[PDB]
Amino acid sequence: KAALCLTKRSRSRKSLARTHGFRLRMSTTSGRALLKRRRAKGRKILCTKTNPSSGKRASP
Amino acid sequence: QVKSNPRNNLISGQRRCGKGRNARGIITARHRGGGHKRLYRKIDFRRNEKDIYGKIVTIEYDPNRNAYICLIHYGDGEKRYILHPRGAIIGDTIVSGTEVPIKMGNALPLTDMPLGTAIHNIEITLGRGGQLARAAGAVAKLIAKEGKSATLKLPSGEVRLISKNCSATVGQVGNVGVNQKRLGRAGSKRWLGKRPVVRGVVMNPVDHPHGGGEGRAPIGRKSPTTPWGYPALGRRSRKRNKYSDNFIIRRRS
RNA sequence: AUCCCGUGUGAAUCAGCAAGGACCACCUUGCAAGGCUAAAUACUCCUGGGUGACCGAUAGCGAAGUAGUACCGUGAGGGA
RNA sequence: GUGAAACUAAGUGGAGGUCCGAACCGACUGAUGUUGAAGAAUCAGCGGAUGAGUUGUGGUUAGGGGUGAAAUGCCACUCG
RNA sequence: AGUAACGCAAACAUUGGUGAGAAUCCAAUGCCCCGAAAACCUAAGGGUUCCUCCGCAAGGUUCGUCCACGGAGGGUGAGUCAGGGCCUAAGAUCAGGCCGAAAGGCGUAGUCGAUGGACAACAGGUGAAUAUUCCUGUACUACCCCUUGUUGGUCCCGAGGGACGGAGGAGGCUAGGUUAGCCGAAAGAUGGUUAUCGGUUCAAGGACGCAAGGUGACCCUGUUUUUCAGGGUAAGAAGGGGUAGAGAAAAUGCCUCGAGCCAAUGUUCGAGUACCAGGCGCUACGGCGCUGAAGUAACCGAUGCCAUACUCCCAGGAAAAGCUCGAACGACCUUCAACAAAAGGGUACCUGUACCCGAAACCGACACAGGUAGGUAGGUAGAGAAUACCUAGGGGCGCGAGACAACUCUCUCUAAGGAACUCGGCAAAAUAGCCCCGUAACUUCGGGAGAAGGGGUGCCCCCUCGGGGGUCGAAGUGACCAGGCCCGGGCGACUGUUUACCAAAAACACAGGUCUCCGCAAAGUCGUAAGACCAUGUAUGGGGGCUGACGCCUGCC
RNA sequence: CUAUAACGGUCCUAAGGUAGCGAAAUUCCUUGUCGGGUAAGUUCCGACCCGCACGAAAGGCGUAACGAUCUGGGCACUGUC
RNA sequence: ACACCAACGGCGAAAGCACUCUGCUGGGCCGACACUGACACUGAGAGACGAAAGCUAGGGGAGCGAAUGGGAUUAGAUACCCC
RNA sequence: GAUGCCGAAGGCAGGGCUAGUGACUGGAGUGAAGUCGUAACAAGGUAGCCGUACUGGAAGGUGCGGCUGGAUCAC
Ligand SMILES: [Mg+2]
Ligand SMILES: [Mg+2]
Ligand SMILES: [Mg+2]
Ligand SMILES: [Mg+2]
Ligand SMILES: [Mg+2]
Ligand SMILES: [Mg+2]
Ligand SMILES: [Mg+2]
Ligand SMILES: [Mg+2]
Ligand SMILES: [Mg+2]
Ligand SMILES: [Mg+2]
Ligand SMILES: [Mg+2]
Ligand SMILES: [Mg+2]
Ligand SMILES: [Mg+2]
Ligand SMILES: [Mg+2]
Ligand SMILES: [Mg+2]
Ligand SMILES: [Mg+2]
Ligand SMILES: [Mg+2]
Ligand SMILES: [Mg+2]
Ligand SMILES: [Mg+2]
Ligand SMILES: [Mg+2]
Ligand SMILES: [Mg+2]
Ligand SMILES: [Mg+2]
Ligand SMILES: [Mg+2]
Ligand SMILES: [Mg+2]
Ligand SMILES: [Mg+2]
Ligand SMILES: [Mg+2]
Ligand SMILES: [Mg+2]
Ligand SMILES: [Mg+2]
Ligand SMILES: [Mg+2]
Ligand SMILES: [Mg+2]
Ligand SMILES: [Mg+2]
Ligand SMILES: [Mg+2]
Ligand SMILES: [Mg+2]
Ligand SMILES: [Mg+2]
Ligand SMILES: [Mg+2]
Ligand SMILES: [Mg+2]
Ligand SMILES: [Mg+2]
Ligand SMILES: [Mg+2]
Ligand SMILES: [Mg+2]
Ligand SMILES: [Mg+2]
Ligand SMILES: [Mg+2]
Ligand SMILES: [Mg+2]
Ligand SMILES: [Mg+2]
Ligand SMILES: [Mg+2]
Ligand SMILES: [Mg+2]
Ligand SMILES: [Mg+2]
Ligand SMILES: [Mg+2]
Ligand SMILES: [Mg+2]
Ligand SMILES: [Mg+2]
Ligand SMILES: [Mg+2]
Ligand SMILES: [Mg+2]
Ligand SMILES: [Mg+2]
Ligand SMILES: [Mg+2]
Ligand SMILES: [Mg+2]
Ligand SMILES: [Mg+2]
Ligand SMILES: [Mg+2]
Ligand SMILES: [Mg+2]
Ligand SMILES: [Mg+2]
Ligand SMILES: [Mg+2]
Ligand SMILES: [Mg+2]
Ligand SMILES: [Mg+2]
Ligand SMILES: [Mg+2]
Ligand SMILES: [Mg+2]
Ligand SMILES: [Mg+2]
Ligand SMILES: [Mg+2]
Ligand SMILES: [Mg+2]
Ligand SMILES: [Mg+2]
Ligand SMILES: [Mg+2]
Ligand SMILES: [Mg+2]
Ligand SMILES: [Mg+2]
Ligand SMILES: [Mg+2]
Ligand SMILES: [Mg+2]
Ligand SMILES: [Mg+2]
Ligand SMILES: [Mg+2]
Ligand SMILES: [Mg+2]
Ligand SMILES: [Mg+2]
Ligand SMILES: [Mg+2]
Ligand SMILES: [Mg+2]
Ligand SMILES: [Mg+2]
Ligand SMILES: [Mg+2]
Ligand SMILES: [Mg+2]
Ligand SMILES: [Mg+2]
Ligand SMILES: [Mg+2]
Ligand SMILES: [Mg+2]
Ligand SMILES: [Mg+2]
Ligand SMILES: [Mg+2]
Ligand SMILES: [Mg+2]
Ligand SMILES: [Mg+2]
Ligand SMILES: [Mg+2]
Ligand SMILES: [Mg+2]
Ligand SMILES: [Mg+2]
Ligand SMILES: [Mg+2]
Ligand SMILES: [Mg+2]
Ligand SMILES: [Mg+2]
Ligand SMILES: [Mg+2]
Ligand SMILES: [Mg+2]
Ligand SMILES: [Mg+2]
Ligand SMILES: [Mg+2]
Ligand SMILES: [Mg+2]
Ligand SMILES: [Mg+2]
Ligand SMILES: [Mg+2]
Ligand SMILES: [Mg+2]
Ligand SMILES: [Mg+2]
Ligand SMILES: [Mg+2]
Ligand SMILES: [Mg+2]
Ligand SMILES: [Mg+2]
Ligand SMILES: [Mg+2]
Ligand SMILES: [Mg+2]
Ligand SMILES: [Mg+2]
Ligand SMILES: [Mg+2]
Ligand SMILES: [Mg+2]
Ligand SMILES: [Mg+2]
Ligand SMILES: [Mg+2]
Ligand SMILES: [Mg+2]
Ligand SMILES: [Mg+2]
Ligand SMILES: [Mg+2]
Ligand SMILES: [Mg+2]
Ligand SMILES: [Mg+2]
Ligand SMILES: [Mg+2]
Ligand SMILES: [Mg+2]
Ligand SMILES: [Mg+2]
Ligand SMILES: [Mg+2]
Ligand SMILES: [Mg+2]
Ligand SMILES: [Mg+2]
Ligand SMILES: [Mg+2]
Ligand SMILES: [Mg+2]
Ligand SMILES: [Mg+2]
Ligand SMILES: [Mg+2]
Ligand SMILES: [Mg+2]
Ligand SMILES: [Mg+2]
Ligand SMILES: [Mg+2]
Ligand SMILES: [Mg+2]
Ligand SMILES: [Mg+2]
Ligand SMILES: [Mg+2]
Ligand SMILES: [Mg+2]
Ligand SMILES: [Mg+2]
Ligand SMILES: [Mg+2]
Ligand SMILES: [Mg+2]
Ligand SMILES: [Mg+2]
Ligand SMILES: [Mg+2]
Ligand SMILES: [Mg+2]
Ligand SMILES: [Mg+2]
Ligand SMILES: [Mg+2]
Ligand SMILES: [Mg+2]
Ligand SMILES: [Mg+2]
Ligand SMILES: [Mg+2]
Ligand SMILES: [Mg+2]
Ligand SMILES: [Mg+2]
Ligand SMILES: [Mg+2]
Ligand SMILES: [Mg+2]
Ligand SMILES: [Mg+2]
Ligand SMILES: [Mg+2]
Ligand SMILES: [Mg+2]
Ligand SMILES: [Mg+2]
Ligand SMILES: [Mg+2]
Ligand SMILES: [Mg+2]
Ligand SMILES: [Mg+2]
Ligand SMILES: [Mg+2]
Ligand SMILES: [Mg+2]
Ligand SMILES: [Mg+2]
Ligand SMILES: [Mg+2]
Ligand SMILES: [Mg+2]
Ligand SMILES: [Mg+2]
Ligand SMILES: [Mg+2]
Ligand SMILES: [Mg+2]
Ligand SMILES: [Mg+2]
Ligand SMILES: [Mg+2]
Ligand SMILES: [Mg+2]
Ligand SMILES: [Mg+2]
Ligand SMILES: [Mg+2]
Ligand SMILES: [Mg+2]
Ligand SMILES: [Mg+2]
Ligand SMILES: [Mg+2]
Ligand SMILES: [Mg+2]
Ligand SMILES: [Mg+2]
Ligand SMILES: [Mg+2]
Ligand SMILES: [Mg+2]
Ligand SMILES: [Mg+2]
Ligand SMILES: [Mg+2]
Ligand SMILES: [Mg+2]
Ligand SMILES: [Mg+2]
Ligand SMILES: [Mg+2]
Ligand SMILES: [Mg+2]
Ligand SMILES: [Mg+2]
Ligand SMILES: [Mg+2]
Ligand SMILES: [Mg+2]
Ligand SMILES: [Mg+2]
Ligand SMILES: [Mg+2]
Ligand SMILES: [Mg+2]
Ligand SMILES: [Mg+2]
Ligand SMILES: [Mg+2]
Ligand SMILES: [Mg+2]
Ligand SMILES: [Mg+2]
Ligand SMILES: [Mg+2]
Ligand SMILES: [Mg+2]
Ligand SMILES: [Mg+2]
Repeated sequence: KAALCLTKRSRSRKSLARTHGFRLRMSTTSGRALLKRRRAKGRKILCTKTNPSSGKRASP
Repeated sequence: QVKSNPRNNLISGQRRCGKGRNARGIITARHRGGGHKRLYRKIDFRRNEKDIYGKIVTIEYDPNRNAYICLIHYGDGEKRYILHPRGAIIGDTIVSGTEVPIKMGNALPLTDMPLGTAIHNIEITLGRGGQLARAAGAVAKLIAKEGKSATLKLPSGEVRLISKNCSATVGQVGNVGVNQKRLGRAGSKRWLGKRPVVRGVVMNPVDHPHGGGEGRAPIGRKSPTTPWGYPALGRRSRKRNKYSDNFIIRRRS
């Protein structure tokens, strides 16, 4: 019943960083190539989706 | 006939979960999925515990096979499940061993079975556990025995040699009228976790060898075909030289 | 031909063996199936000097100010 | 009712991919809208509504692929 | 082009106040809207938007003294609430192991992983911004401390338990509500009247306790079997004890003891000098200090509780830890060391906590007529969580003012006719609830069927527990709500599914039918391989192809 | 008697379309012809068969129930006219 | 499916019933007074059984054999005959 | 005078029964002479008949069971 454009919904930050998070890029080889690549371009943030396990941004 | 007991230690929840998905997670065996949660009953197919006197306490439903299953006790207090033989009634006594009476539910090697008997739950391999004739109403006659080898006629009609030292059980497998059921509606299939099947002729040419012709397709294929490109009808798939071949005599008709 | 590999067969030790663009003779040249070694050569994320018929804010690096920033993208990435 | 059984009112019982209808899921007709209030909506009606139902959270399957009650449909407004 | 528009048709109005300036900011009085939300709260998300003071450049579809905007300064307090220090599901990673040009793939123990198991707190008060967190009351878990009592305890291991569906209705109850009774106030400028207006509240927890409830075998006699009454039977229920086998506990077999048991709720403490109608006094006229009456009963009644309690059904309904029990085997520790108990004192890990959350703060590029899990569920009518009008609570839609042309849109009505309209009765109109009478062809005997078609219906008295009499109205389910139906035919049996955003169908599915493959190291599918699925299945099963309920059939080559 | 062809001859094939249905979601010529329904009917219903080019699991022919299906007619009702 | 036995023989209400055996059971007849003392005969409706063919569902399938096919025979042969 | 109950035609609606008629179609009967065959009566040229199923232009044919209302031979 929701419009096509709604692809990004409200999803638990926990779930996202279990997908695009830091500790996941570190697992695969291709991810490590990712991080070398981003460091080369020199981005301020390596992993956009990430998340404190506990803290102010924590998802329980 | 069917009355639910509490749970004996024989009933667990551990199992494969995705039905028909392999390691890669791909659907391999098609059409499964959906359907009621089930628990695994640990059957005793081996019946390997010898020379103690077992007693049928109850008869119970099993979701996993279409036969019935019996809770049996012993004097030792161990409890097993066995496949329910046909005509067996609560209070009955069964036993396995070498020198044993021949009656319903008793289990013995093929050395000791009088020829012409009707058997179920048949090991092809010593101590591997019983394999052949485990479904409802399934039964196999022991026709002849010679040398180290005994001959059976399997419920498919196929006549085949096995080892004379492999255990088996007398009596045909119970719950014979199960295929006399008529499901009556779609839902009734879905309850069994069998999903709907699409006919080949219907799908697009990319999806399947009988692909969309204009209106309705006769199969122009010079032959009826698998989803994967092999002749659908009467092409024998048995591995040509498979080790079993010396054993197999007449083929099911 | 020479060179190097899968499957299979499988020699000769200097009175030998290989090469000399199928192959054989003759001559010439060389000694496979064990290793290791500097220089002359390639390159610029850079460091220190130097020069420039190179740019001068739409140019020169994407960036002479928060520049891989703001912002956009679930993400790889785009990007003033 | 006959000796067994069949046959027939009665009560009890509460089956059903039963019926009517909100929530909820849909999307049949019309009108409006078309530099929209909105990159698919509002309005009045309309279909299912104990099931082959709806949904939440956390997962799986990935592009010579996946998934498909099969439309070349769907796979982040992108899919021969 | 100074044109279209200013984001719903809930609706504003006036008097004051502040101010350089007010349709828009504040307050008061009316009026209007929502009320299964447009209310209150919590998950996710956002990230400081929350509160105070200052500001009015830009933002705000106008304004602006105001703001979710800008500047400064604050604000989130936990043994018990939510996660972590506990346990496992799907799934993930995976020591060794197997395979693979490399990267890596599979996979065992292990370890992760909540949306589930386990586990202890409530009432009132304070309060610019927090409160099951701070304060006062009573509570409760886990440790430590002492006294006493024992001597082996701890882990590994063996076990019991934890532990589980759907549907259905009947109970027994509370939560709520309504009416009485009690208490206090009341004169609301009208013909009458006190028939009026407010109050009647209390939690977790601890002690007690359980019948008209529910369960507790059979046999005879009756009450309709039932709720019951007399007798008898000897484990015949929760619940305990013993024995036997290789046998601690357990399971299993034999013997024995027990008529009660179950649990919501209830009584009492907690609990009153709490809370509170009013009363008194101050007004910075915002709010504040002071004293406080009564605090019970009946009838409605849950979708909540007992309750995994029953009864029935087939499609047969998670694991592990804490927990209870326990010998041998192994490891480790051992005396004022450890364990066991009832009191008593003491002791108290991280992280979230603001605000919004049917949203101007999340998701839709917007302060966007949209999307977004869960919880709580008042009144009158009503079968109802529908509808209509209201309470609590929250709002008046961030452009107005006029005028009342054509025309377009959302709506009401229309004389005579009644489908003549049109591609087509498209859209409208009509019908409608309840009770009663009546109800066809046809049939797979289930249906068709609410067939069709007809009558009745308000308000009063009277009778029986529906009937008679009266009386208004043009009209009585008087609003809202709320089926048009009949006769034919094609296709498809049917409920379903489908082209997100131009096609919902005659397409797909289906129960059923039939052909073929496949004897388990199965066929088939995926992988280079290892292996995975099929399947912890076994021919009454698993693949695949065509057809498509039921009926009659399925010819020749 | 006009007609038609149960009946025979011949040709060719692997064999030459049986039951049932039929101007049909199939019919070109074609608004076939006839009957009905209408004051008037290229649609509709029943039937004929001359099936351009139905037909037996790409199922044939029936069929109660069912359908936001397609298609014809009728009562009620109406600013559709 | 049951040669010989088999017969112008036996039993059955009729249909039918035969290699052999055993078990459960229906009748029939005969001889006695042992007994009841008219309890009888028939039968509308109604019931049960009822060769063969046929049909529904599941098995089973040697011979025979509708249908069907081929070979002949025949003017023709959708028949007789054969496979 | 008004009004209540009951009240005939009249109205509507669905029923039961029957009358007439209807495109087309199924069979029946009588028509000297037409077509195709020759099933039946003789052992009717394959004995006939009854029930039944399959098939054939048509009389029929065959199968399965039954009977003699069967001839020939057996006496
Ligand atoms: Mg981002
Ligand atoms: Mg269990
Ligand atoms: Mg258990
Ligand atoms: Mg994986
Ligand atoms: Mg099927
Ligand atoms: Mg299908
Ligand atoms: Mg298609
Ligand atoms: Mg695929
Ligand atoms: Mg292809
Ligand atoms: Mg094709
Ligand atoms: Mg076609
Ligand atoms: Mg060389
Ligand atoms: Mg050279
Ligand atoms: Mg060479
Ligand atoms: Mg090479
Ligand atoms: Mg050598
Ligand atoms: Mg050389
Ligand atoms: Mg050398
Ligand atoms: Mg070499
Ligand atoms: Mg060398
Ligand atoms: Mg080197
Ligand atoms: Mg510039
Ligand atoms: Mg530049
Ligand atoms: Mg310049
Ligand atoms: Mg009832
Ligand atoms: Mg339903
Ligand atoms: Mg109704
Ligand atoms: Mg549509
Ligand atoms: Mg709507
Ligand atoms: Mg609806
Ligand atoms: Mg409706
Ligand atoms: Mg409806
Ligand atoms: Mg409904
Ligand atoms: Mg149900
Ligand atoms: Mg779910
Ligand atoms: Mg969804
Ligand atoms: Mg789909
Ligand atoms: Mg994208
Ligand atoms: Mg897309
Ligand atoms: Mg497309
Ligand atoms: Mg201009
Ligand atoms: Mg203009
Ligand atoms: Mg203008
Ligand atoms: Mg304007
Ligand atoms: Mg606009
Ligand atoms: Mg507005
Ligand atoms: Mg209102
Ligand atoms: Mg709000
Ligand atoms: Mg709030
Ligand atoms: Mg939150
Ligand atoms: Mg800010
Ligand atoms: Mg504020
Ligand atoms: Mg401003
Ligand atoms: Mg402004
Ligand atoms: Mg000012
Ligand atoms: Mg601010
Ligand atoms: Mg797991
Ligand atoms: Mg791995
Ligand atoms: Mg490893
Ligand atoms: Mg593991
Ligand atoms: Mg964890
Ligand atoms: Mg949780
Ligand atoms: Mg807790
Ligand atoms: Mg905790
Ligand atoms: Mg607050
Ligand atoms: Mg509090
Ligand atoms: Mg406290
Ligand atoms: Mg207190
Ligand atoms: Mg405690
Ligand atoms: Mg354990
Ligand atoms: Mg559970
Ligand atoms: Mg109740
Ligand atoms: Mg109360
Ligand atoms: Mg009152
Ligand atoms: Mg009073
Ligand atoms: Mg007054
Ligand atoms: Mg009062
Ligand atoms: Mg209490
Ligand atoms: Mg206590
Ligand atoms: Mg009692
Ligand atoms: Mg013991
Ligand atoms: Mg002992
Ligand atoms: Mg015990
Ligand atoms: Mg009551
Ligand atoms: Mg409910
Ligand atoms: Mg609820
Ligand atoms: Mg249960
Ligand atoms: Mg020990
Ligand atoms: Mg202890
Ligand atoms: Mg807080
Ligand atoms: Mg809060
Ligand atoms: Mg606004
Ligand atoms: Mg909005
Ligand atoms: Mg909204
Ligand atoms: Mg209400
Ligand atoms: Mg109503
Ligand atoms: Mg009420
Ligand atoms: Mg409402
Ligand atoms: Mg109010
Ligand atoms: Mg205006
Ligand atoms: Mg106007
Ligand atoms: Mg009019
Ligand atoms: Mg009128
Ligand atoms: Mg009129
Ligand atoms: Mg009219
Ligand atoms: Mg008309
Ligand atoms: Mg017209
Ligand atoms: Mg006209
Ligand atoms: Mg309409
Ligand atoms: Mg209307
Ligand atoms: Mg009207
Ligand atoms: Mg009415
Ligand atoms: Mg009305
Ligand atoms: Mg009646
Ligand atoms: Mg009838
Ligand atoms: Mg009925
Ligand atoms: Mg009908
Ligand atoms: Mg009725
Ligand atoms: Mg009616
Ligand atoms: Mg009808
Ligand atoms: Mg009426
Ligand atoms: Mg009326
Ligand atoms: Mg009246
Ligand atoms: Mg009177
Ligand atoms: Mg009256
Ligand atoms: Mg009147
Ligand atoms: Mg009236
Ligand atoms: Mg309606
Ligand atoms: Mg209705
Ligand atoms: Mg129809
Ligand atoms: Mg027809
Ligand atoms: Mg038609
Ligand atoms: Mg359909
Ligand atoms: Mg329905
Ligand atoms: Mg779907
Ligand atoms: Mg579409
Ligand atoms: Mg859809
Ligand atoms: Mg539809
Ligand atoms: Mg489809
Ligand atoms: Mg395999
Ligand atoms: Mg099968
Ligand atoms: Mg299958
Ligand atoms: Mg089909
Ligand atoms: Mg069929
Ligand atoms: Mg039928
Ligand atoms: Mg002539
Ligand atoms: Mg001829
Ligand atoms: Mg001819
Ligand atoms: Mg000829
Ligand atoms: Mg030929
Ligand atoms: Mg041929
Ligand atoms: Mg031929
Ligand atoms: Mg024909
Ligand atoms: Mg015929
Ligand atoms: Mg016909
Ligand atoms: Mg025509
Ligand atoms: Mg057709
Ligand atoms: Mg045709
Ligand atoms: Mg035409
Ligand atoms: Mg006419
Ligand atoms: Mg006509
Ligand atoms: Mg028309
Ligand atoms: Mg027609
Ligand atoms: Mg054809
Ligand atoms: Mg066809
Ligand atoms: Mg075919
Ligand atoms: Mg069909
Ligand atoms: Mg039909
Ligand atoms: Mg439907
Ligand atoms: Mg009417
Ligand atoms: Mg008008
Ligand atoms: Mg006789
Ligand atoms: Mg015989
Ligand atoms: Mg006898
Ligand atoms: Mg006498
Ligand atoms: Mg008679
Ligand atoms: Mg009979
Ligand atoms: Mg027969
Ligand atoms: Mg037949
Ligand atoms: Mg049969
Ligand atoms: Mg045969
Ligand atoms: Mg023969
Ligand atoms: Mg022939
Ligand atoms: Mg053949
Ligand atoms: Mg011939
Ligand atoms: Mg009359
Ligand atoms: Mg009439
Ligand atoms: Mg005729
Ligand atoms: Mg005639
Ligand atoms: Mg004549
Ligand atoms: Mg003749
Ligand atoms: Mg003859
Ligand atoms: Mg004769
Ligand atoms: Mg014949
Ligand atoms: Mg023949
Ligand atoms: Mg005969």
